[PDB]
Amino acid sequence: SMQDPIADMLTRIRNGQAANKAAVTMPSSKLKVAIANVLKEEGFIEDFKVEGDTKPELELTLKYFQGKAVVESIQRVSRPGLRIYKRKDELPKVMAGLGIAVVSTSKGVMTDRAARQAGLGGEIICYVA
Amino acid sequence: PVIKVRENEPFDVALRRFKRSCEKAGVLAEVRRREFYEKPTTERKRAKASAVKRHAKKLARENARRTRLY
Amino acid sequence: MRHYEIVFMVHPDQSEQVPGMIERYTAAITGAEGKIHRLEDWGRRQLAYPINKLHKAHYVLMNVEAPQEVIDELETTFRFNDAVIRSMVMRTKHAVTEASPMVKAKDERRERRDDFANETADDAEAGDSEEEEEE
Amino acid sequence: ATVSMRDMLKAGVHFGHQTRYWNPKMKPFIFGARNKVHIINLEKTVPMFNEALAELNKIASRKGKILFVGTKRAASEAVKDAALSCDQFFVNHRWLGGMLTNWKTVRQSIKRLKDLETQSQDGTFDKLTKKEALMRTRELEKLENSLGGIKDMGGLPDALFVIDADHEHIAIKEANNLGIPVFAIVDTNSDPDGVDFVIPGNDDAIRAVTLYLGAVAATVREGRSQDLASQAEESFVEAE
Amino acid sequence: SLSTEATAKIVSEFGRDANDTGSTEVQVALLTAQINHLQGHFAEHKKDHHSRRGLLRMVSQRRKLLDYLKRKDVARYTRLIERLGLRR
Amino acid sequence: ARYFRRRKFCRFTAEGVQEIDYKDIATLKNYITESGKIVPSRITGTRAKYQRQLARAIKRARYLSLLPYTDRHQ
RNA sequence: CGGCCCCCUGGACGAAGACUGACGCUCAGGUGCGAAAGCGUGGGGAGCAAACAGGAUUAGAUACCCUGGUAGUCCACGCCGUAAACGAUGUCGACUUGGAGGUUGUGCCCUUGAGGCGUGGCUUCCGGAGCUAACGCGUUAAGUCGACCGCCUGGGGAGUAC
RNA sequence: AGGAUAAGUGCAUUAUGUUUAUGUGGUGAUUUGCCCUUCUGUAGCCA
Repeated sequence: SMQDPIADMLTRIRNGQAANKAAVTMPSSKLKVAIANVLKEEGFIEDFKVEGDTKPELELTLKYFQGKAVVESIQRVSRPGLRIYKRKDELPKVMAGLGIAVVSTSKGVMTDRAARQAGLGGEIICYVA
Repeated sequence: PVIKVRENEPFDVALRRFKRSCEKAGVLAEVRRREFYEKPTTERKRAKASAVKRHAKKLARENARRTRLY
Repeated sequence: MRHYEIVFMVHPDQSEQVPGMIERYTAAITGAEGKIHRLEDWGRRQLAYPINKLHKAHYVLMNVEAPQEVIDELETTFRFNDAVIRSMVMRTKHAVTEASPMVKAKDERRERRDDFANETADDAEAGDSEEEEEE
Repeated sequence: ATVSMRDMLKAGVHFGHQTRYWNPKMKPFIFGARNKVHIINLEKTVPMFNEALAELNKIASRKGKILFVGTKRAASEAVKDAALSCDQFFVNHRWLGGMLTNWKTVRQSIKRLKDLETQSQDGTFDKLTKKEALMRTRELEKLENSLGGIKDMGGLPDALFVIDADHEHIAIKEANNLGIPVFAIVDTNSDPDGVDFVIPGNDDAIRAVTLYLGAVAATVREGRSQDLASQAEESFVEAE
Repeated sequence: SLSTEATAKIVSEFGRDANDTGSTEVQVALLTAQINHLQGHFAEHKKDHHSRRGLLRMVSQRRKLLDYLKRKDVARYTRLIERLGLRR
Repeated sequence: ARYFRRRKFCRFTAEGVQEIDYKDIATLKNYITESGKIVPSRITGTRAKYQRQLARAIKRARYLSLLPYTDRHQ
């Protein structure tokens, strides 16, 4: 049933910003967090916390400029059954580098600027608009 | 067709308005037309459609005043 | 067990048959660990429209519980009973065996508005006033 | 000060009603229904009305012109009392569609009025047939009732005063496209959305809407009384 | 829906010794008793199609939980299929 | 005071008369014309449960001759 | 899917105690199964009716309209499950301001609107974000997306041919 | 033996509209608009 849980993460962020909501909370994962960490530091989300001893749960706050949204959508590219991989030399350019690609490299999850500065390739996860 | 509901004080003229409440409907109302088994649910059951008219008729008196059309 | 609220009426002249018949039907309910939870006799009453002819019949509300297996044989016997004119039994779901909607009108019948006559003595011999043959 | 909050409650215990419908986007300030009558949440409305009255004080010195809109038959007399003078304009015989966007045409029909009244009282059009004079007398009357308290208004007003949105939604729409700062009192089926300061309220109970209007006018107008004397003294430095 | 007296017999013999109804072995046994009763009905009533929907549910889950039980302990599986006397 | 539970004029503006019982004639006649037939449930302002359950309990009651089945029976 | 009732039995909604622990999603093939009539024989036939006769109608009247009137309609098993197989949504699943109706488990109310609140329910109106060419949808999507299958590539001729 | 009583809001040919055969084709009110409209018009434009 739950066949892509990062599509649900991004869809939770998307309805967050479109319905002008301040926070969005959900079930947590090591992958969800690792994507959210690059998004936090590039300011594509504002901040998050992780809490739940029984099962882990993530709460986050949304991308703004003045207090309502300036980013339209965040969508997944590599997905179930159609994984898309890019080389070090082939790391993407998203809105002429105003936007990020979150790229999971062999050394962990980072943004296209740090994968490039590293000279690593990998899986291109999700792009900003 | 004097209508079975009994008139106050018996007389030669049946008082055909004051008697009817729910008579003919559905049993003898679709007279001399072809009879179906399950059709009545969608042909005849028009209660929802008719409640919206009862609400609009009671609403407009007050609103005609409030718009200042009266 | 499941609860089946049976009410029935009986043809006047033939009412002497039921007082023998009732004591086997109750043994078939308690012999299967069911119960008879009231057994109210209503007296003779006037039918609105005749059922198997004649404008009168004699009323009993038995109020049964029994397992599903047994009531199926017992209902097919009552329906093909010549003494019974009609019976109706209502669904199990959310069913009452106490606190009768007719509780005052049953007492009234018995007290003051009955027949006081031999065919409605028989009806009470199949009623709360049970007289029964030895088995 | 805490007095603004005390006013909001004295007025607010009608709670409106409008049966059980209401409008989902006002929900945070809405308590759950008491037996199929809508009942408002009053505690979350008292901060609002005080914040709006503190902002009113400050625009007194920025403004020349108020336009009181959202009038209706029961509240018109209360709008007459809230303007007090000709730095405050009000419409009380209904707003008309395009009165700010097409102010241009109203100001031409105002020029027709002050003329056709000074002609009437002179005796000037009443000659010939009764028809030619009467079709003018009757129109002069329709105009006079509609325009009498907004007749001197030289241009698009500096702020917008809403006491009820139910039929006058359009006055709020156009004002926002002309870039005018909006001061709203919105009812239970209205939305809080898209204006600069809102008081969440309700449209019923003639005793509530009267108290909302008495309060707005004081903050803007005695800020304004002080402003006018100040302005002469400000202007005179230049000419010195 | 099962008779009370079967449901406790099934609990004593099947699942764990905690005497639960949730574990894979006793749910297989609870479906089987409902299947077994129904195939006895389904000697006739050959146009009874809304109840058949149910037959197919109870069979489909029985296949799945036995497939699960072979994905899990091979001991538990080899006992279960032989203690519950399943198929022909 | 608490727990009064169905004094009078309380739960519903039109009282629920029976639910699924049909043995008293007088609860049943609460919604039955002199023509010998049911008034519609939109007109009565009856609660739906008792009415939906009455459709079985009235067919039952006609079949045990507590009620007229038919116009002919006056 | 509509008289009312019993036997056999499915599927759904609530609630406590409690349990196993992705046992999941979709589905080429597939077996199983009908609104209606069609359809093989048995049972059954009251009424209505394709056909068939005749009237009535009229650019002439097979259509229009009427009267007579059979098979058919009704039950049981059996044969390919046909169409307008639908919210004028493929499936299911995850997420998204709500209010109220229709109506239902259940705690509580002066048990004071088919009522309210508390906490679940389907089902539906209303309208805010998004989406549409337009109607329309709107928390059960036709939004935000997710996976997998079915299927289209101008009309006519042809949903037939093969 | 009615525990069924002129009521239960009791109201609208009880929505459903109720007869009349046909008659060919096309046809109307003006750019060449130029592919172009502006980093001094201005805190040059911009994040």
